[PDB]
Amino acid sequence: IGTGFPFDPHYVEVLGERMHYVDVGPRDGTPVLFLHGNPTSSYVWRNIIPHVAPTHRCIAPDLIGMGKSDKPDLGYFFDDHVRFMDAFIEALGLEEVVLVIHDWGSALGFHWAKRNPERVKGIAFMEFIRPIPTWDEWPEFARETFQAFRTTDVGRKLIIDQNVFIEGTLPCGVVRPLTEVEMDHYREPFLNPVDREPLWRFPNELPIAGEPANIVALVEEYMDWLHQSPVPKLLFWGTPGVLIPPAEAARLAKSLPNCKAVDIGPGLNLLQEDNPDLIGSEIARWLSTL
Ligand SMILES: CCCCCCOCCOCCOCCN[C@H](O)c1ccc(NNN)cc1
Ligand SMILES: [Cl-]
Repeated sequence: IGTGFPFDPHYVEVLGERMHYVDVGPRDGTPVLFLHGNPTSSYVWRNIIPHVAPTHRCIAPDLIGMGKSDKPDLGYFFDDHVRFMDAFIEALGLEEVVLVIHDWGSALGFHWAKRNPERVKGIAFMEFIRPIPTWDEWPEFARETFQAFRTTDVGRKLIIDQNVFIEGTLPCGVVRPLTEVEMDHYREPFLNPVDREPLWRFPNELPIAGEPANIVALVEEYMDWLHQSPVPKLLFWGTPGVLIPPAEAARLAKSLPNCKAVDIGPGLNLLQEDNPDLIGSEIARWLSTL
């Protein structure tokens, strides 16, 4: 599994900040837009993009405050990322897109797709943001840690000061051991603790047990839209997973229209880091059908 990030940096101005993105493949055709989440960056797509770049344009932005993108003075709420990603999409002049989305990026993709259904030709997703109406539906092994994360004293102490989300939560979202090179690639944007605000605000935006209300409403909305959308869907899942356990993935695969489902084997949250070969191969093959 590759550790290197061999991509020339691209930068675009958006709402006064500079956003970094990978842009490879042919200039023409329908672009494939890769959206990462917390606590990663476009580095999480480094081994999947090369299966798609031979025949399709690949665009992979770094969310604002993450990756190589600018890090302004923000609360980094979900709405901030919504604004910035909308402006990024409109600044690259994209009309029709195929979405490949993960974690909070999925929330960004889905919420974009619901508002622009005519502009989405396909969605490939995995370990995505779904409503969790009670804490019982959250994974037991992450319950205590993510409840502690959702406070302004202990949560900020763990995530902001001690970098627990990068040094602990991130490698526990991967079955196989991450190497020190990959760990350094994930550490790079957050070496300065004051730059760790998104790492803390993201788990505090998670829609668990009705809080926060706005995110619960929004995520419920795009799930309702997805359940009746004819958009072609490609769902990846792993064992035991984090945000999507196998039983939920099977339920969704049976209920979602035009949905191909793929079990990647052992996997937690960062499915890209456990089985990139299968994910990239399946995405290339599935794109061949849009
Ligand atoms: C917004 C997107 C969602 C982000 C979710 C992040 O995912 C992590 C969630 O789990 C964290 C709580 O885990 C506690 C128990 N974990 C086991 O101790 C453990 C230990 C080591 C390994 N791997 N070693 N290579 C795997 C598991
Ligand atoms: Cl999170």
